[PDB]
Amino acid sequence: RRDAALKVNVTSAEGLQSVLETNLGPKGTLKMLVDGAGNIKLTKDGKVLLTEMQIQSPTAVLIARAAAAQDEITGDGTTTVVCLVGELLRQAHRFIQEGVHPRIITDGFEIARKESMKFLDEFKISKTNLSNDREFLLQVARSSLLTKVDADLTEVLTPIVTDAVLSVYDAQADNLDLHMVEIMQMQHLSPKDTTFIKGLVLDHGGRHPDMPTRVKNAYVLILNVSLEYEKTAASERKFVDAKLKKIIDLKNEVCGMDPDKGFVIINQKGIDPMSLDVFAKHNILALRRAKRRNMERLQLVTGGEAQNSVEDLSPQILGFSGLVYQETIGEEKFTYVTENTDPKSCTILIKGSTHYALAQTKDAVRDGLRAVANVLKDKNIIPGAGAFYIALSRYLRSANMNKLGAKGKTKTGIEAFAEALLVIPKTLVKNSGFDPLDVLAMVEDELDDAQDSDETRYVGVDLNIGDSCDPTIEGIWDSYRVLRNAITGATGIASNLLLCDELLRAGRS
Amino acid sequence: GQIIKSIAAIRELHQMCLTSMGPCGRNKIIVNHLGKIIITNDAATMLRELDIVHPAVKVLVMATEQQKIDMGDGTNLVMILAGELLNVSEKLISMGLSAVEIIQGYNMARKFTLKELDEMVVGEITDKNDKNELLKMIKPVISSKKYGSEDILSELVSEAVSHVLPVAQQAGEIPYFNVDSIRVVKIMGGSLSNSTVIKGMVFNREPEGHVKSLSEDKKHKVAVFTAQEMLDFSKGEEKQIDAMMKEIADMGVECIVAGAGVGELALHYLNRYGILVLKVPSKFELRRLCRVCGATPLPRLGAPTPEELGLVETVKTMEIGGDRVTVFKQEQGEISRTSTIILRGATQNNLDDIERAIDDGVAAVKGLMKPSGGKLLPGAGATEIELISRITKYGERTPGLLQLAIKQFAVAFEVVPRTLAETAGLDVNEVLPNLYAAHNVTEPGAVKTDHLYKGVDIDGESDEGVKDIREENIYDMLATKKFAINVATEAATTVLSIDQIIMAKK
Amino acid sequence: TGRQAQISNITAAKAVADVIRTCLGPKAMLKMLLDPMGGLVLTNDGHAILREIDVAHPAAKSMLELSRTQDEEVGDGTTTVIILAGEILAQCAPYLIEKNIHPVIIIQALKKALTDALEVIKQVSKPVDVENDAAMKKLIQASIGTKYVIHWSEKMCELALDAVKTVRKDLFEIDIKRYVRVEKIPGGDVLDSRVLKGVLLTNCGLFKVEMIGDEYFSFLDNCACTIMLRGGSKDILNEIDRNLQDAMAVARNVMLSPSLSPGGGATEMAVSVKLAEKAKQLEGIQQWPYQAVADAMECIPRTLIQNAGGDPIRLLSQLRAKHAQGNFTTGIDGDKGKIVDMVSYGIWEPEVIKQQSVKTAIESACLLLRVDDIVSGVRK
Repeated sequence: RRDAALKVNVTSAEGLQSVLETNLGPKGTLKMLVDGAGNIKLTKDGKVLLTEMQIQSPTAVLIARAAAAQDEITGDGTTTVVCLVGELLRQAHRFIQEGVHPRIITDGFEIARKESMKFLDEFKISKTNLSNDREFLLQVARSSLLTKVDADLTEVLTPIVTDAVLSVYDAQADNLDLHMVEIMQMQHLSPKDTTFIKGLVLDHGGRHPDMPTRVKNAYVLILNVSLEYEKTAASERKFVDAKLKKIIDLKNEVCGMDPDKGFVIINQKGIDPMSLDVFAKHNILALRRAKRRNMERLQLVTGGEAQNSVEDLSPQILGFSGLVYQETIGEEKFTYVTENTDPKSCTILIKGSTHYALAQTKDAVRDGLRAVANVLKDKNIIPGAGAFYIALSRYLRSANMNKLGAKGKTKTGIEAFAEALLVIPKTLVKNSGFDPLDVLAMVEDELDDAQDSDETRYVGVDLNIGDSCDPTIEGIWDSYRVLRNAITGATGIASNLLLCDELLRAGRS
Repeated sequence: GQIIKSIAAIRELHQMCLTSMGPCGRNKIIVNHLGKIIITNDAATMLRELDIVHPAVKVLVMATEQQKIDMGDGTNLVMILAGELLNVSEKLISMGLSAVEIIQGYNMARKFTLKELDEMVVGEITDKNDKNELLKMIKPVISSKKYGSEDILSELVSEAVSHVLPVAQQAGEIPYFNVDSIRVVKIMGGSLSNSTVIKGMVFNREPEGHVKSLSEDKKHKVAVFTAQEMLDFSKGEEKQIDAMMKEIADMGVECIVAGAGVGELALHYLNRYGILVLKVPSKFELRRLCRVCGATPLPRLGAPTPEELGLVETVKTMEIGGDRVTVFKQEQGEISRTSTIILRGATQNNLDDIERAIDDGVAAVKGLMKPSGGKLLPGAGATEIELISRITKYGERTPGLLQLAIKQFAVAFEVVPRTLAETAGLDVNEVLPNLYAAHNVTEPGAVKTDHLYKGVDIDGESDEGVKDIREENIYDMLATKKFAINVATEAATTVLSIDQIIMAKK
Repeated sequence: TGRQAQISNITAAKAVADVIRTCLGPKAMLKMLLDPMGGLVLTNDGHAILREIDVAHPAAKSMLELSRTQDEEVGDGTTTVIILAGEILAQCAPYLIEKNIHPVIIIQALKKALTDALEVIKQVSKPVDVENDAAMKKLIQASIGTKYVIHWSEKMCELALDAVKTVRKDLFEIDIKRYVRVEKIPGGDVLDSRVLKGVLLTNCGLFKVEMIGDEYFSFLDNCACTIMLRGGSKDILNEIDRNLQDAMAVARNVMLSPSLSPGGGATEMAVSVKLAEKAKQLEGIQQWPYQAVADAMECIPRTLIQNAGGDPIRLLSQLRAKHAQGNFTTGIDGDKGKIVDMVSYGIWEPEVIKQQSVKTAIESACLLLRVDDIVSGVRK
């Protein structure tokens, strides 16, 4: 007899949006995950939360798997897609349970789906990305960090992300996410003390404490064959001194007057500390046990080239760096090298107490650098601060005989979609303890006053004072391609539950 | 919780009454909490003694009262028809059809059936006092009622109705029919051939003092009534009773009727003066005694008024069923109607089924006299097959949602011919084409073809399937069929109208 | 046991048929499954549904092999044919377990029903010439309406119709179309295709080798055709074969049966109203189980009404009156549940679609009736 399982499956699924209800907006609280081994992670990322959290209802488990595609689509605040489809299902229970057929009402949302992109086509605003104006760049960083970290960490990571997005750029709009990868993770000082490094950083250093801690001009050269001998005893050490003679000759050949320059050695194997005493007089830095991935990035940044034998040395294969300085933290010595030959790749030095607090910054700058990268890739940006929740709901609310496109129950599906878009803005002020009914009087009703003035104005919602604001002044902006597949994808993901007649338990026995 | 639950109880009772109706029908045994054993095929008596714990199915139980008051026969036909209409409607419920068109479908087809009953009527023949007409009415009851012997029972009833017949030939305009005019007495022992009919009514009582006849008296008379200080009440009553009983004997009253407590001193003088007395008359016997005899039950213990007295031409107190019994036996000439029929049988349960069969035969005369006439209908299931062709035609004449209700309404008629096949153990699928072979494709140009003229009678003819009902005089009552479709439709729509069972402070 | 064992077999196919009622048409719904292992499979295709589910009813296991036979011919829309086999089992409830009708008597009635069905199939026969490429183009696009590749089918379905006609020709016309070799190239745009007539590896025009990450290009001049498909995505190649390689059944069915029948479940409408008229002329004992088959024929189009959210009782009143009076070319719109006839609906299906549907249904229904009971625990 009929189905009756649809209302039961969604009822168990409604518990997912209730848990994620407080995850929306910058006023939300972070969710904590803990395992049986003692590891504890605190983050708002839906990919990590939905993966570790095991829901007894299998219906909400399969829907959580669809959030994996939201990484490239959005990556920051993917909970909005989950909370948008939660009330979208509840609006159907007021209809389908009354005798409305699911397939009939589904076509109503399918029409409003494509029509939402047509309204969004004229709703988007385009900017000039060739000028590289820092006014708009700092705002995009605020649209992310404020929704991730507090205001104290906001002014810290904002110039860090701003300098990172400007490091990779071109007049042809050439951007590569794989160009900037390495991010230093250290436990020390506090998460507020993190800084932006202008070059690559290595996790290994020399065993000689007397090496110069600051170098003006350093020449980076990758050495393949190990400087120290391995196995076939007095003739074995004479071969090392013969190799050190070429290093001393190369140091004095390049610059033979003022000792304002230095040379860097990268070795795959260990180096005898007794041979490092000669480098103290020549101010030559040496390394050992360097990974292959670290050496491959030096040729594209420092400008060096891997050399096998030290008998043939030329300045053509020697790179250079503008600033080099080293710092010894604990028993692990690190080398900070910036201003290289090709300084298009940088690193973000992140320090803190433990990995518990470090996971907040790592996931924030990872997607934050990609979110601002889409602004340079796609010049069209969508006004944030909840400006398009009321706008897209108002265009489909007023239809009459002008633009409708549906009839009967399909017409009610468009009206149900307009009410489904208003659950997010009512939730943003609900997490802060504000009444969403009074907010619409100063926000939703304000758009009607500006409409009679023959002017296009987009008004946002300020969560601090619980009043209206300007997304341009506040600086909250979202990319066009981020919300394009998010709104369209939300209809397809929610359809999977709408297209399900009943849940039958059966399978391989 | 109701429909599916009731149908489970409906299919139960429907299968029970399915084997009750028909000449091959079966009986059942019902034992109450007191241990009383009753064997009858009547559905009204069946459900009356049974204790049903399902309030939903009780609609069909109370619906029998409408049939017993209006007619009293065809009770098995109503329970089979009403039970089948709710069984065939189960398919429409699973299809999603609301009860609005289902109730309207049965009510629309009910009015169409009444229009066909007036067009399909045959055999007027309009004769009240013929002994053959009394045989044509009492013979068909062997289907619903006891089929054991229709030869002897039909003769005793025909002679009894003609004996109590008011006559008044041509137009007498005779009101006030007597249902009590027919009475039977159960006598243990003997066969049915020993049964006979008496011009007077009989009852079971035994004489004591006299046993003498006294009916030879040439217009006799009968009356009907509604330490020395310790002997003051004793001798006072002996002088009064003697004077009261002597004045009755002086008037020549051979028998008196005493409906009150009779003391020892009263019976003492009755043996000396030779006066018969009745011992403790019941309520129904007291009413029949004053109306037939025409005497006033004077409560005064003294001499009754000699002007108004009872009279019996011929009465005998001798043995009847082997024991001496004083009865009311009389002669139609000088006294009124309400004779009796004496039954003889070994099994007391078989005499009860004959009593219920004869009581339904009284309603056959009621159905003729009260309306213009009882008319006739094709018997042995031949009426339902005539309606199947009519109801099917009405489905095409009225296009709409009623076609689903009209279709199931015609299919429900298949239980009547299945009743004859199921009770006889024969395959209903073999007899089914023989039933359709009567009307063939269409009806021939002749009037009253094998469809109307013949019918279904299965003894040795099960291979042929068709038999003439005119020579067999197998017919159905018209007033019963009119009331059958009315009770079945009212009961079927009542069950569909049930929503939820309500209990108040219990 | 006995008749009680057959009741469980009727409900076994009835429970499975009720799930695939919504699996037909462009409005077809989806079904979610939960296995004891915890995996979920959500799809609208009943092929993978019957394969993954292990049923405890022995009668439902026979439908798994029947689905493989129906999917071997076409596979699109033929999965719901099992409903017809389930409606006949439920139609025997007033007869088999009530009137005590013998199964062979029902089977003998199905033999006359299958014979009379083929006569009705020849009544809706609408032959069409296969030489017109525009007429055959809209024919293969019939099954495309259930997918989003509709506007993509312009550069897709044209490659399938031209390749089959090369390997079909004549002999009758029976030939082997399996000599075609289809190559799929991941990545790129779906609009990019390769037109090649010959054998992929006298007076050859030219010889060249392109650049492809998979393999090189080689031409062989004969005195046989291959297809190189470039998909618009990575995993889209699975759906491309369903709209092209699996669509070759349309080109095979039009060559064997050039006639056309109403598409989208509109064929059995004229069959059910005609079967009821042929039953009145039988006039026999088998007439009742023979006429009751038409009641099982009208349950199939109700799936569209259940998908269109209409009332199957009230809507079919006017729909069945059009096929039994006006003409047999009328049909039912599956999208909106409307009376629009198949003339303007623009979709027609070959007769063999319903021929193999009814043939495999009657043959599967009689075998289920020939089973008296089911026993277990033999420990083979």
